[PDB]
Amino acid sequence: HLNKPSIQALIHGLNRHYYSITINYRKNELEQKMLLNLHKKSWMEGLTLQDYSEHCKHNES
Amino acid sequence: MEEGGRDKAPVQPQQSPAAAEKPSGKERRDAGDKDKEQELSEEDKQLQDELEMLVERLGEKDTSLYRPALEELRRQIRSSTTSMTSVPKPLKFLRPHYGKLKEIYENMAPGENKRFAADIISVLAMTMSGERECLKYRLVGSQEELASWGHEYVRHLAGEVAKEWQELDDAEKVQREPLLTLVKEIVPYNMAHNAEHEACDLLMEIEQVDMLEKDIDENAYAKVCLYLTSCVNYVPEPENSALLRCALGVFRKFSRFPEALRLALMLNDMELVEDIFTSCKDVVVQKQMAFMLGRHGVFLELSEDVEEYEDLTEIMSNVQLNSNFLALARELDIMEPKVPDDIYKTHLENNRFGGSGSQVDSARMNLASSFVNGFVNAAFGQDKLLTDDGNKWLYKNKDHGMLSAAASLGMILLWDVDGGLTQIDKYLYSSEDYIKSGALLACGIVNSGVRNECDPALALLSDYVLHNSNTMRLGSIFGLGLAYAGSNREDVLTLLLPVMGDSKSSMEVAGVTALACGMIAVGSCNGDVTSTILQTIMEKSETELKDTYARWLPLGLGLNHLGKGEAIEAILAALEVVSEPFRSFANTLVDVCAYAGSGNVLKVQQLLHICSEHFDSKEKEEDKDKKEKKDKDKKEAPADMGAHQGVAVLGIALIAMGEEIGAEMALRTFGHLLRYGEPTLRRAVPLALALISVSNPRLNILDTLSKFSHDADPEVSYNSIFAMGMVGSGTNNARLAAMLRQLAQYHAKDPNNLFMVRLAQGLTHLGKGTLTLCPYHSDRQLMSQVAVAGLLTVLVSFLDVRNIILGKSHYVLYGLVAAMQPRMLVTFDEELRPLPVSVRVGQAVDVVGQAGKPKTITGFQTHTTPVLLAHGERAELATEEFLP
Amino acid sequence: KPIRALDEGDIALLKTYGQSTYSRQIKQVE
Amino acid sequence: RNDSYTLHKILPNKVDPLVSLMMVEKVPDSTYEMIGGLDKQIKEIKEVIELPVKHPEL
Amino acid sequence: TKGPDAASKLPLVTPHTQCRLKLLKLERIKDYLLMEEEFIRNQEQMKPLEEKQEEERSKVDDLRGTPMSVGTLEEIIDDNHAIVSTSVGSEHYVSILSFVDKDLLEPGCSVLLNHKVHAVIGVLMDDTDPLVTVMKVEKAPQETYADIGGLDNQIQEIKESVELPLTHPEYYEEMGIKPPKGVILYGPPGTGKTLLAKAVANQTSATFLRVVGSELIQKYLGDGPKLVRELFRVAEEHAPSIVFIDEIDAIGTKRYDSNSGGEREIQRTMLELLNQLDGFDSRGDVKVIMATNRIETLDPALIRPGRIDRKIEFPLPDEKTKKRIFQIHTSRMTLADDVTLDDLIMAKDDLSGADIKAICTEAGLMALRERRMKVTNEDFKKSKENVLYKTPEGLYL
Amino acid sequence: RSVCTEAGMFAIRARRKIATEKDFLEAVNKVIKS
Ligand SMILES: Nc1ncnc2c1ncn2[C@@H]1O[C@H](COP(=O)(O)OP(=O)(O)OP(=O)(O)O)[C@@H](O)[C@H]1O
Ligand SMILES: [Mg+2]
Repeated sequence: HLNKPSIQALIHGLNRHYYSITINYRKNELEQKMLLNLHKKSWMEGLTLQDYSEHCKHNES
Repeated sequence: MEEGGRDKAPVQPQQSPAAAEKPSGKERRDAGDKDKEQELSEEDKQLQDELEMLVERLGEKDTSLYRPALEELRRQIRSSTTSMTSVPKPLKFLRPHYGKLKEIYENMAPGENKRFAADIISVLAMTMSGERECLKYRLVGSQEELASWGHEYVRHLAGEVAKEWQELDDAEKVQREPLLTLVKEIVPYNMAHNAEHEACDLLMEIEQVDMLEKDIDENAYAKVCLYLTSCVNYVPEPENSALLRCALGVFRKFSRFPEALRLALMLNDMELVEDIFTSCKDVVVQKQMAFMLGRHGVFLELSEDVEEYEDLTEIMSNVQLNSNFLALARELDIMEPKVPDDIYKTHLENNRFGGSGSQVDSARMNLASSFVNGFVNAAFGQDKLLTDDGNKWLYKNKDHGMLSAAASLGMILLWDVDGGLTQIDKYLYSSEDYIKSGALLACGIVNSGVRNECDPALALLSDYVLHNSNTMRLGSIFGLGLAYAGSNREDVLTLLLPVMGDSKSSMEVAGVTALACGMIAVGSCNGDVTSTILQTIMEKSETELKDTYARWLPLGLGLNHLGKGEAIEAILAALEVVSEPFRSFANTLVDVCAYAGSGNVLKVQQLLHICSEHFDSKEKEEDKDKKEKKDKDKKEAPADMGAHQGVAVLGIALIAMGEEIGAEMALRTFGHLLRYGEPTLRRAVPLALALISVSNPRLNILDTLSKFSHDADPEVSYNSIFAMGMVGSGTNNARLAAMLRQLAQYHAKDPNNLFMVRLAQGLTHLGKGTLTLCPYHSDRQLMSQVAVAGLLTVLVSFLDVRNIILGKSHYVLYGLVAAMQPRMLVTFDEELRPLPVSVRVGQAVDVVGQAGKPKTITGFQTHTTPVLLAHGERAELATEEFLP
Repeated sequence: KPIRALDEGDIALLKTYGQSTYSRQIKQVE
Repeated sequence: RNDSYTLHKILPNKVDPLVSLMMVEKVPDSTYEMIGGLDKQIKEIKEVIELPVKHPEL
Repeated sequence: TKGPDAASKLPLVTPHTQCRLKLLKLERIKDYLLMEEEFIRNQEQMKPLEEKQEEERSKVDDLRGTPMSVGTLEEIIDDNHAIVSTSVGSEHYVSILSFVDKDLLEPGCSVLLNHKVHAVIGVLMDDTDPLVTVMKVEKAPQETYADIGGLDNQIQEIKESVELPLTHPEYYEEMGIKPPKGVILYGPPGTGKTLLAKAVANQTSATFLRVVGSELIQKYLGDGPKLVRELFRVAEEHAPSIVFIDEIDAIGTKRYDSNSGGEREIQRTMLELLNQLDGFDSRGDVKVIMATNRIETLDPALIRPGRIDRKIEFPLPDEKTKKRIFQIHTSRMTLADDVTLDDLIMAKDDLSGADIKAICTEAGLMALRERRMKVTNEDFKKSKENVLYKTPEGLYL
Repeated sequence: RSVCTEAGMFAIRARRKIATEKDFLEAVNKVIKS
């Protein structure tokens, strides 16, 4: 009862012909750390300076 | 910004009070201000008053702080200040500008008090001081009705302003002094009544029709009770005597509306004058078809006031109305054909095919055919169809069928002394109990207000009034009760007081005896009162509870006590309050029945507050029934102003949301409330729609009946179509529903007949006409009266009926054929003009014709002008210096 | 002629003075 | 509601946008003090525009 | 069928001078209004009536579901399935459930359908889309035949057409003539056409349906003829009824070969109206009344004698009708005694009833201009040309 | 046919059960000549 059924599903027969089973995502630490590489930028952009001319234009704006 | 050109007014009429000490300047400036305010308010027709607007603001401070003025002179300078302060009364002062009147124009009078007012057209102290003597005088008469001299000098001031209102402008304010007298002099109304009496009756003669119309319309809807309703009723009594035209047959009217006062007022308004009796006063007698006692008062006991003493009595009773009606039917308007039941029961061409026989001589249908035949040819001496050769026809019913068929046969020859008894002589020796009782009913039926000198009903029924047979007693007592509908002579009382006081008679017999005696006497009859109450006390609980006829005993009591106010009803409630819970029904019957026309809130406030809504969720049966039936009693015709929202509160509230047993048949009230035939108003929607809804049996049967009201002469088109929509095509299979359908929707064909209790003039009801109340309680009961054939005399009891014909005579006979103008009613009388009751011609019938209430006639081209001006179906085209 | 707009005093006086004594109760009741 | 079609609120009365734009929300800046002549015309316009609205009692 | 409608309150105006006779009458009216209010309030205060059937009703509702979409039963098949068109216009072959009143299913009646798996689950006899509901008169107009001055022949004809048949019609089949199905009012503008319609709707006893003519036209394809059909279906359903189509020339113009889809739809709407006017028998108690100024521009098939027999002409008021109108519209005024009113009526002009009313209103305004309310003759004199704006002199002399 | 109907109408107008030649004449004056 932690999550509420939706009106759309309810009209289409939820709780009358079928029940919604709570879905839980088994995600261990290994898979999490590997998925974290999708947006882990690099060791480089942590040292890569932004363009100084673009920096000045951004600062002026 | 101001006018600038006349900017002297915000200077000179401003500096004169501003500069205001020196007494000479005070007097001079007060005189100048008087002159200026007079010259402005009196002739300058501009509503705006230059000083009055420019005196204001300054006036409420200067003329208020200078109002004391220390009374420098004795009163003359104080008179000047009061004359000045009586100018800015409307807007300068608060709502108690009537207090401004008290201490500025009531405390003092500037010589002729209207010296600066009677000159003013209506405003300064006529419409204004009229407002103040109908507001200040109203509150003071409410709180200090008998005050110090502040109530008598104000009374005389009201007197002169009231009469000046007739002779200061001579304009349509002639409708405002009656207004003032109604409002001014709230408790001393009669003082102002006599004031306008002595003023108007001597001022000018034409300026009194407006007086009469004003007081008449107020009589229709006066205050709640007859303490000033009675006083307005008495107002035209000076306005009808020799102070105006003496003929004025409306004496019967303003005696009828006040309790039908014959032997206190009619003794003087017609019984004492008796001087122009050869004129329309004889047709005043003719148009007085309720109170035979009135002419018995002089005629019989002296027989010397005029030669037409007993001949005039007899002719206006029934004989010549019958003769001229027959002339209208055969001699003049040829609509007198042979019209039995069959000629129109199968008026539909649908009944020819699909029957496969279906021709049954059963009791219900044969009974309905007999009732229909009797109703259709009512007062017809020509229905030799189911009468002579139809002895077996009278035989071919069930037991009550004989009594009802014979009563219907008697009804055929309505109010006919010769023909009626020469046709009932054959059936008098009927040689059968039930037919014999029907024969006594017929004998008591040809005495419908006939007031026969020979009194055939009394002698012819006295052998059976107490005879040991229930049907004999029923027929005899019902016939005698119908015979003596008008008077309450001590012979019939001493005959039936033993009868209804007899324990031999059954409670159906006791109830019908009560109905009889109740429509015998319409006054007190303390013998009848005590007898009925000691009945309701000596009866046993079950009998007085669930007899199915226990209604008729309080019904007889109320019918006796109908019309007169709650005076007798107070003690009647006192000694019925000690009774069984059925006394609730008994009280809510008799009390409200004591009001025929009493259009007021408080009584219907009890009916719709304590009797309706304090009974909606309460299952006390038949308490709500009389409640909603008499919701239109005391409201049957307050000029029909109180009838239309009666229709609204009934259809919208009662029928739609009422109880299935106590209020779902709140529908015969529609029969009583207004009966002419009006779609969506009385007949089409409220009756036809609930009639198709046959879900409730009693509702459907009673609702089909309720068209009986309009059925006096509905011009059956669009009503016969209803019947054919329900005969064969509707509630055909339901035997009892079809029976009432036949009876009710088919007794329309009775031509030139009218069941409405309200009289031809429309401003008076007819108590004898209102005795069609027993076939309302009985008709609602439906158990052993209508749906069950226990007793059908109540359906016979409809001989409270008048012709709807027209006719004109000139001291001799109906031979006059002056053109008439019958058409629907319009505005008249109390408006700017008495526009004729017909807005145009419509029908231009010259011969005597038909006139239902939404068809009233006017004279033509001024030939033999009738002085009756009432056209009570017997107009007198009395000649004069015609075309002067 | 320059016709003057009715002043507040003029409105107030038109609402009264030239009125029937029953304007108030009639209008309220309706 | 979404697809259960259950009445769950009452909304103000329907005026279509095309005519709701017709209301003069932002009043224009033009006074009678900027109108030369037309005094008679102004009084005539007022006797129909504002006199019935301000005071129908007369 | 059920009965007519248009309940109105009491005429009053028995007095009009506020001489307290108006006060007693309005007091009676208000008191009885209070009685109705108290009665219905106290009825709903104690009115316990519910449930009863419940579980059977509960399960039939459960079968019905929520929402239930209304549809128009276009056609019926063997009595378990039918053809019903949804309000979108798409129509489906659906099943009819057991609990529906097979007698009630008739082509045209609104039928309740299941939202999913469409099926006839109920019948609505009171669909009455808001447009046609609005087109129905509820509070009858306050005008009356007393308010109409002149037009005696016009009032007489209109009453013979749309009052006499509803009241006692026995004369009509006594003489063998059919009652006049439909009457049309025409004449110059402001002569008393719409006023006569109001007056008829006042002293009426039938459902009065006021129509603008141009209201019948609708944007979406097929909405126009559908609206006309629904309007006349309501008229028959609430018979007897009067259908008043004001400004009939908004659609009644000359029929011509349509090219654009909108013109085709207008022609279709008029064809539907004409077919519907043919559809109901003249013996039927539904009458139509149409008014227009440009009578000549009407379709000469809308005014066919077999369709609209009567044609009531409304000429510009004559001198006697002008004086009647002036009496009517100056009745409420507090006219001074100097006013004659005959000079204006004399002036040979095209004063209409509306023009007379405007002249009176302008005279009152001019009296207010002089701070007075007595309204002299000079005020009328100036008001006449104030309202009447706009043959070269000696041509025709 | 409309002329005959109008003649009946004129007869009803005078509340006569029988139409006269005069009614037909005024009816044809009404319908014919528009
Ligand atoms: N005979 C008349 N008696 C009294 N008032 C009349 C008369 N004829 C017209 N009027 C007045 O004219 C006013 C406007 O008339 P109405 O609305 O009937 O116009 P119409 O002739 O139907 O014209 P249109 O339909 O072209 O606008 C009404 O409010 C009414 O006061
Ligand atoms: Mg119009």
